[PDB]
Order: sequence, then C-alpha cells, then structure tokens
Amino acid sequence: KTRSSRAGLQFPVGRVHRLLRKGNYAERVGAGAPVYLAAVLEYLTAEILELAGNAARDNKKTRIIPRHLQLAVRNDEELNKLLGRVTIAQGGV
Amino acid sequence: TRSSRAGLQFPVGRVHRLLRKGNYAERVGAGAPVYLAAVLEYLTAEILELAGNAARDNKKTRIIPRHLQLAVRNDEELNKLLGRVTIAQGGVLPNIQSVLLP
Amino acid sequence: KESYAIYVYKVLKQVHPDTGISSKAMSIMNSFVNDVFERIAGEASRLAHYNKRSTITSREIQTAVRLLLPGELAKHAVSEGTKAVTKYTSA
Amino acid sequence: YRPGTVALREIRRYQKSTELLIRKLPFQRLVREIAQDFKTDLRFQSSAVMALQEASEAYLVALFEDTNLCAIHAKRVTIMPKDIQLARRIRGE
Amino acid sequence: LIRKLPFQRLVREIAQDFKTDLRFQSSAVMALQEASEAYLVALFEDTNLCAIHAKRVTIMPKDIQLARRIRGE
Amino acid sequence: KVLRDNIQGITKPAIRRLARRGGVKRISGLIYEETRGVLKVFLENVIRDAVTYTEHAKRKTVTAMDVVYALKRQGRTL
Amino acid sequence: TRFSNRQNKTVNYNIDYSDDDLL
Amino acid sequence: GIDIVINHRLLNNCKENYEFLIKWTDESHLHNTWETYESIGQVRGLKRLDNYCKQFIIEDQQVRLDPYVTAEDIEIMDMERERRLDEFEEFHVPERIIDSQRASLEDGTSQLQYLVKWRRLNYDEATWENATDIVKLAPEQVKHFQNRENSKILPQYSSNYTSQRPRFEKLSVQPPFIKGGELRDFQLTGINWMAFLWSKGDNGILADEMGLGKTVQTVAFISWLIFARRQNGPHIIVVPLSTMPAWLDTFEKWAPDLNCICYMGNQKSRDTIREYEFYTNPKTMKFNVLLTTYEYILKDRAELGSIKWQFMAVDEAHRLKNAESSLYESLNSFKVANRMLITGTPLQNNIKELAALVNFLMPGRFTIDQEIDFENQDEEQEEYIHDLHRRIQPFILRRLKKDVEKSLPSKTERILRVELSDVQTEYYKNILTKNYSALTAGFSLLNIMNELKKASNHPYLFDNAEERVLQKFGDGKMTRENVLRGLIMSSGKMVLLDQLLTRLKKDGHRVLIFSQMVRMLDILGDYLSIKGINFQRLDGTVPSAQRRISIDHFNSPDSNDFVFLLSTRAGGLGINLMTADTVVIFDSDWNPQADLQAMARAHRIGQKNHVMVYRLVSKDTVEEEVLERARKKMILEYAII
Amino acid sequence: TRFSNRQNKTVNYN
Ligand SMILES: Nc1ncnc2c1ncn2[C@@H]1O[C@H](COP(=O)(O)OP(=O)(O)O)[C@@H](O)[C@H]1O
Ligand code: BEF
Ligand SMILES: [Mg+2]
Repeated sequence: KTRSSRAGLQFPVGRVHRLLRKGNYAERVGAGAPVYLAAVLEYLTAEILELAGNAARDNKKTRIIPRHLQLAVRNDEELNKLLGRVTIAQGGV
Repeated sequence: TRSSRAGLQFPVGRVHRLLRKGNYAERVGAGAPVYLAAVLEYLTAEILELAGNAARDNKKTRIIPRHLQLAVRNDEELNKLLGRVTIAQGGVLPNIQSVLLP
Repeated sequence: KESYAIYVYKVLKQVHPDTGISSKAMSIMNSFVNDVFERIAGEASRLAHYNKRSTITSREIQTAVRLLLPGELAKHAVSEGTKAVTKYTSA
Repeated sequence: YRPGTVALREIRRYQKSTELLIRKLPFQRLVREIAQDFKTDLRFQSSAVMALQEASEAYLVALFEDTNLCAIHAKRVTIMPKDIQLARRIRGE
Repeated sequence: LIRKLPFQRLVREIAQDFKTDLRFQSSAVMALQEASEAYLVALFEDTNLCAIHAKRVTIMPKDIQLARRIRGE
Repeated sequence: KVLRDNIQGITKPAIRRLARRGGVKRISGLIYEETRGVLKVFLENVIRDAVTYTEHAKRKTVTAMDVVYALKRQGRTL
Repeated sequence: TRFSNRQNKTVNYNIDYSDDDLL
Repeated sequence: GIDIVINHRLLNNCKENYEFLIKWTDESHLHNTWETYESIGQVRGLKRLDNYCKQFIIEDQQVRLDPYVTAEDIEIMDMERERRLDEFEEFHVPERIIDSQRASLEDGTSQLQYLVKWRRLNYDEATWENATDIVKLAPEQVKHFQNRENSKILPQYSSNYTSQRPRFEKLSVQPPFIKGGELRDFQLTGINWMAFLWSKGDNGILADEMGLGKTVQTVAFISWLIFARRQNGPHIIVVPLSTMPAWLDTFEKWAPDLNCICYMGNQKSRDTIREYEFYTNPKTMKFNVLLTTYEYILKDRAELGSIKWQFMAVDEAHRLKNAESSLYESLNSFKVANRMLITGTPLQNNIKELAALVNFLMPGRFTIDQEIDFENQDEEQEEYIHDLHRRIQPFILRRLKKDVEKSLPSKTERILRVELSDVQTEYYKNILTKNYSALTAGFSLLNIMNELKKASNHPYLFDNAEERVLQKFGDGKMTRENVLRGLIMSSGKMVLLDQLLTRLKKDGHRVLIFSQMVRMLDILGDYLSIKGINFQRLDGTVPSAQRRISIDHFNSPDSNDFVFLLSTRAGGLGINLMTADTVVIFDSDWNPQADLQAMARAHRIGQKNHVMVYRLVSKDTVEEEVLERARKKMILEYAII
Repeated sequence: TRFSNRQNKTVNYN
C-alpha cells in the first residue's frame, strides 16, 4: 500500500519527499522524515480546522470562511501566539 | 464508390442488393437505388435533427426513445406519416384536457 | 496546481464534514500549509548544517518541531509523528 | 393539496413516466396461459413478452384517451363502460 | 473599510516615483489594502493603550510617535 | 481641478472608522496628518521592495506574489 | 454539416411542472 | 416640515422684509403658500430658507450690484427664473392618480383623497390629496385614472401561450388602435412582419433604419398583440434613459388609453411604485406595460423576474452584445413568451455579437460558430455568411430611407483633413518620443494611444498646457479675446471649425457637435460661451429632467440656442434633433455604427431638409487607421446584407 | 474522526 496509507496519513508523502529535495533543504533525506513531517502537518491542520469548524457552526454557517478561521486562530493563544505575525485576508479583527 | 460518387452516406450497394433480393421487380434501373438512398437518408436526417432538439431540451447527451416520440408526435407531418406506428419506451405527449383542471 | 485542497477536503470531511469551506479559506489553508512547511524545513536544514550533516532524519524534524512549536502542540505533534513513523516503519 | 389533486399528480407522473405500469410476471403468466389454449407447450423469447407488453399498454392507453373524449362529450367526468363500447364501435372494432 | 480607488491611486503614485512606469494586478492592490488596514488598526490599538495610560480619552499625536518608536523602531 | 488625491484619498471619515475598529474613543484633530505620514512611510517601505522584485523578474507588471514576498518579510520584522 | 431547410414553427419540450395553487 | 420655496418676494433687511412661496414636507406642490420669517418662526428645515436667503442675496448681487453682468446674462437669469417657475407650475399640475381612499380627519369628518403623481415629477412626491382639486384641475386625468384602474389588461387575464402559435400574414390597413398619427406602408409592414414572426412563434429583430418609426411601430405592434393576441400579461420595454420620456410620449399620443408605467428613481420611488402601482391587494399587477432602463432591471432583478412576462422589447438592442453581460444574464434569468430586439443597425462590430443576439432570440437554433468566421476574404466564410444571411432573413426586418421614403432628403457627409498646430506637433512628438521631463512639465505613458489621441484633439487636455501657452503668448491670459485666440489657435481643427461656425452663424444654420471626450466638450462649451454663442450641452452627467427640457427647448422652433453640443455615448443614441440641419464629429470611435447613430440623431422622419455632415480629421494621425478599421467593420455589415 | 489530542478551552464563536 502507498506510503501515506501505510502510515495512515492523508497527505502526499511523495510530494513532500520530493519537495525536500526540490527545496535543497538537504542533498539527502531519510525515509521517516517526510513521513514524520506529514504526520505533524495533518495534526496541525486538524487542530485549527476543528476550532474553525466550531466557529462556522457557532455562527450557524456550514461554510468555513476567513472570519471563522480568524476567530479560531485568535481565540487560542497558542495558535494566536504561534501565528502572531500571520495576517488573514478578509479576516476581521 | 457509388455512394461517394453521389456523396451519400447510405450504402447504395447494399440497397441495390436488397432491391434485387426483395424481388420487387425483374428489372432495377441503376438510378433507382441512388435516388432511394438519397431520400431515405434525408428523411433520417430530418427526424434525427428533431430528436437532437428533443435531447437538448431534455438536456441529455444521449438520444433515447422518449425524445424520438416527443419529436415525431410534435412534427405533424411525421405523426401523420406515423399515425399507426409506436415505439417501446415511448409515451403520450404530456397534456391534460383543460376542462379537467380547476 | 501543486496544491493541498483535496487533502484539505479529506481532513475537512475527516474533522468537520458538516462544514463547507470558502475557496478563500481554502487558499488561506494552502498558504498556511506552505508557511509551516518552509518554517520547519528551513530550520531542520540549518540545524543539519550546524550538525555538519548532509542528511535530514526524523530526529532533526522531531527536534525542529519541538523548537518551533508551542509546548503542548509540540509533544502532541511529536507523539503523532512517532506513532505515524512507527506504523510506517513497522509496516 | 385539495382532494383530486392526487389525480392531477398521478396524471402528470405517469405521462412523465415511460415505464411499464403493470406487474410483469402476472402478464407473462396470463399470456402463456392464453397461448396454451391456442397451442400447448410454447416457449417464449422474453423479448417477445416485452414487445407484447408494450403493444398492449399502448393500445389500452389509446382506448382510454378515446373514452375520455367520449366522456367529456357526455359532459360528465366519470368514464362509464358504455363509453368504452361506443368508442370501440366508432373505431369499428 | 478604506476606499480602493483613492488607495490604488496613491499606490500608483508612489510606484510611479520608483519605476515611473508600472502595471498592477488588482489582487496586488487588494493585498496592499489588507496589509495597510491591519497595520493601522494594530497601531491604533497601541496608541489607544498609550492614551489611556496617559489618562486621556483623546489619543494624541505624541501617542502615535511614542507607539511607533517603541514597537516599530 | 487643483487638489491631489494621494493625501486626500485617505480622509477623516475613513480614519475615524479605522480608529473605531481600533477601539479608539476620541481623537485629536491633529492625528490624521500623522497617520497619513506613517501610512506613506509604511506603504513606501513595502512597494519599493515589490518594485525590486518586479525588476528581478524583468517584468513591467507587479503581481500579488511579489507583494506577498515583500509584505511577508517586511511585515514579520515590523 | 447537415441542416433542415423546411420552414418550421418554434417548439419546445418540457417534462416538468409544479402544483402552484393546489396547496 | 420645511420644504424649499417656489419663489420669493417682498442682510437683516433681507431677513425681515421679504416673503417666500413656501412648500411643506407633507403637502403637495399645490399647497404652496406665501409665508414670512416671523409668521413661520422656527420650523424644522429652516436652513433651507437660509439657503434660499443666501441664494436671494447672491441673486440680488448678480442681478443688481455687479456692473459687469451683461444684458444677455440678465436674459439668461430671467430664462432660469421663468423656466424654473413654469416647471414649478407643472409640478403644480397633476399627471397621474394612483389610487383613491377615504380617510378620517381630526374634525371627525372624512374626505376622499386621490394618490396624485405630478407632472415632470415622480412617486417620491406623489401623495394622497383631496380629489376636490384633482376633479377640477385635470378631469382628463381623472378619466384616465378611472380607465387605468379598470383596463383588465393584467397578468391574470392571459395563459401560457407557448403550446400553440397561430399563423399570421401581411396586411395593408392602418392600425385602428392608434391615435398618434398615420403609419405608412413601411411602419405597417413592420407591424405585419413582427406579427408573422410572432405567429411562427418566434423572437425577432427590427432593423429598418435609425429614426424610421420603430417606436411608433413597436407600440402599434404591442397594441395589436395585446388586442389581437390577448397579450394582457405584463410586457417589459427596456429603453435607454434619455428616450424613456419619448416612449412615454409615444404611448401618451399613440395609445394614450393603455395602462402603462415607467419604472425609475430611488428605492422609495420604486417601492411606492411597486406597492401602489404594481400590487393589487398585496399579488397581481395593475399595469400592462412597464418601461425600464437597463440598470433598473438590475435594481430589481429577481423581483421583476418573478413576473410571468409575455413580451420583452429592447431598444438599442446592441446594448446586448454578449452572453456574459450582466444585462444579458438578467434577461435570460427572466422568462418570456416573446422577444423583440430593435436597432437600426443589427451589429456593431463582429459575428460573435450577432451570434449572441440570435441565441438570445432562439438559443442554439442557429449553427453560427467561430469554426466559420470572417476572414476578410474566404470562399467558405463568404458562402457561410450568405447561408446565415438566408437563414436569418425571415427573422430580420431592414430598410433604408432610400427604400422607405424618398421624400426624406439625403445627407452630405465629408471628412475635413486638418493640420496639427505647433502645440499639437510638439505634444504628439513628445508621445512618440518618451520624454518624462515633458510629462513632468505637463504624466503617464501607460496608454500611449489614448494619450496621443486626446492630445491630437486638443493639447488643453493637459492642464499645464493652458498656462504655458497663454504665458508664452503673454497677452493670452490678459483678456477674454486673447484667451479666445490663444485657445482656438492651438488646434487646426478648432481654427477650421471656428471658421465654419462663423459661416453657419451668418447662415443661421442649426448644428450638432459630437465628441467622444467630455473634457473636449467642456473646452468647446467654454469656447462657445466666451464667443457669446447660444447653445445647449448634453452628456451622460445631466439628469433626466434638465436633459429632457434641454432637448425640448432646442427642438422648439424659437430656440435661439442654435448649437447643440453632445457626447456620443449618451447623446449619440435614440434622440431626434430635427431643428439641426448640420452635424460635425470631432473624432470617430472605433465603431462606425455609433457614428451612424449620431447621424441618425439628426437623420429622422422629422428632418425637414437635406442634412450636411463633417468629420474633423487630423492629417497623418492614427484616426485614419481607426477609420479604416471602422470601415472594415462596415464591410462586415455589407457582407451580411 | 481526525481526533484532536490537545485538551483546550471551550469557545463560543456565535
Ligand atoms: N407613423 C408616423 N407618422 C408620423 N410621424 C412619425 C411616425 N412614426 C414616427 N414618426 C416620427 O418619428 C419620430 C420618432 O422617431 P422614432 O421612429 O420613434 O425613433 P426609433 O423608432 O428609431 O426609435 C417622432 O418625432 C415622429 O414625429
Ligand atoms: F432608434 Be431610432 F434610430 F432613433
Ligand atoms: Mg429606439
């Protein structure tokens, strides 16, 4: 089975494994690294999306929108302080 | 070929072969199958055009019997030509007599 | 073109399938994904160079993420990475 | 929706519909039972049964249209058997 | 909040100073609006913090200068 | 038609709206000219680098991607 | 590449309907 | 509340002594009364009186104290006075009653009020006023209101026709419905052919020449199909703004008994129209026909799209160029039993526009597609364009005056090749050369064609040019005459046209000026005024009433304003200027048909005399290339015919 | 189904 499905991961391990070469980050890359990277990428996006889903749901909207993302991002201090210099286009204060 | 000499699509050779095989007459002049094939494929072109318009109005990629029935009943000339003809998976032209409605 | 929106849709359906997403929000997610990726990768590279290493491994990224990431998110993500690579390698 | 609306709905449904309106196994059973009266032991192409089915439905619906026209001519909405008999006689059957 | 036509005319004026001949994607103008609004609002929140620290309801230009120095410089 | 938009385009009501979004209660009438100046400086800083990005592409047109590059690094520092 | 050249009326096909005032 | 006074009669003297013809916020114009400052006292809106006091002060200053104000400027002030006061008197005459109601008064009595709309005025003013005055001032309007209340020409009186279409064939009789004049064979054959096309079931195009009767023809046809085809359900006529009054006037003369309306104005106006004028017992809609402009469709797209329209009619239908136009979208979100597209030239530019038109008439029915397209000469495209021609011909009506009515005298048309001034040569070179210093001396190169074209008409389109010119003259600034010279010298076309204008002034000829460029039409307005000329301007900026009355006055035979100055985009369309014998164009557009339309603004059923047409063409400049491309576009028209 | 590991403050965004 594919490397992602072997890991159970929902991201293109092959792309990122390629990208690790394509970005010159190192002339060698070890097989777990793109897998480990994909795992944390999935985890990170899940955490934000969960909060943003609550934000849309709380606003009675099915559509997740920048407002709902921004509201989520600023409500978690960790995400907010992690993302303190990220600016959300059409994300209101 | 003869069909290509005429510029027809229909198989002039085939229809000539049938005209012999059908024993319609002891003699079959060479013009007969050309003329017949021409008017035949003209007729099919007509009804195909109408069936295509029916498929467009039903918004379907594939022509199906319903579209044929709709086209052929809607064209008075064809319906007259086909007043005793019917098709599988056809159907009545959707219509209700006004007096039945409130 | 080289974009994650399909993977976003996967995890979106995996996390809140009752929610749609605006293309704007989807693009923001793509920008976000690219930002975090280049952040962790650029760090791990410079750490590897500091360690005089021509290769990047799980340890480098596992260290880099613990450097970049807030303390809870770090150990949670680290555990997720170690679990995932364990499944991958045990397979 | 005001009673009798069901009639209009059924009419528009079945005119929209093309599909067979009658139970197929009863029909095939009946036809082979009749055929046995003409001659025993006939086997059937299933397609033959389908063709007969289509013809039977088409003929019946034609007759029903004819009888509806008669019924409206009588200035009543209920079709009556005498209407069938008239329509059949006018058709010369 | 801020008006795209005036804003983009200002933007083109300043660009015209550096290049003297430009073209712009409308997406670029949008992005500049978003950036400028966010930056200004943040600076307003700072300068308000300054004004209330000085126990004024009005913000004062001194508060802008101070905020810009402390955060920006 | 004598006025020039670059200063005037950013105008008392819009500044008031920005301040209200920034939660400001009241403002001195002097503030607007400071903010226009600051805005010019802020804008001036970013667009210069966008120009140089566009130069390195040798293109006449400036894209949102060039803006994103200039705005990315400059925004994080500021 | 083939076209009718008969004169014809304008005609349209519609299967569908609504029970607007049957309530 | 206070409303702003009609007139004034007898600074502290101005405040104490004088008297003003007030109006009030809740009372119709006929409730005007003479009132005084202390008699009214402090009342809501008194700043309007302050404004009028300031106005009256400056009126006194301009009329009486300023020694420079010339007698003709006093006459223009008297014109402004009497014209506005007469228009206030027109606001004092009703135009329409909308409904009637009886209401209780504070005395416990009751009175019957008619919801009255007023002339030159709309349903923002219109209000319930006691019939006691309506019945004596406009019993004709009372009669018409009682008709419009009761025509039974309404959506509920007609069915869903599309299942059946009976035949029609051409006829030779004057339409009996019509009060407004006398169709000739061509207008009647319009009616006939549209009726035949309807009787095939179809949607059609009318492209008999510009000004040839379409409006009267289309109202006669809509009347015929209402009466003949029982088309009692709503019809929507979409119209360019400037012509909406004329269309109304057509009805108001040709079938004045019809119950039809024009839909315009602020949300309040449109709301009061919808609820009072459209709705019965809010729904079913009182009117048979609604006039609208294009944008007022977008203003109520889904709302008006909720009506089951029986007929769409479209003036200047090339307004619908392509399927993606927001108008084209909205009109195809609407559904209708019939469509009719009116334009004296059926295509401006290109086969794709005509394809979009025919798709709007009969979507997909015509195999018109890029795969065969207008190579300038090609046997295959020339064959297919004649095939499309014969395919469409049953569905288009087209004629010229040359066919229609030889009585209508022809047009002289000529190009006026003219040389650049030195100023022109300098600036044009300074566009050919890339001189940022010259730009800094008076600033963008980002559209060189536009910069050089507008320069080529006039260097004063760069504002520093007027300074540097009149300063290098030195005397130019100093006097009106020196300014006039320093201006007019600066373009050879301006010198030539000034000579021609002086000739026409001696001739007494009446003339239309057209340009693409509003700033040039401003410079020319200033030139006319400093030359002491009597004229009107029109462009897309002037609102409905002032533009309308300007057209009316200029068409009035006593109009001493012998020149009309027009934009092309607004003024070149729809309108008849029958008082003008001559037309001049400063600059052709990319599109020739727009120029033909401008010509049509002179060239009309109403033109008494042979017209003369002149195009001001600068020597050795791009407009010659523009003209050749426009001629190629006309070759496409000649190919489709 | 993509469960979240962190235990975090509940939020109302409405
Ligand atoms: N049947 C007619 N009899 C007399 N005059 C007419 C007739 N039809 C049109 N006209 C004249 O034409 C003018 C209207 O031009 P019109 O034909 O309505 O423009 P278009 O039809 O091109 O939009 C009116 O002023 C009117 O005097
Ligand atoms: F529309 Be017509 F040509 F005035
Ligand atoms: Mg017209």
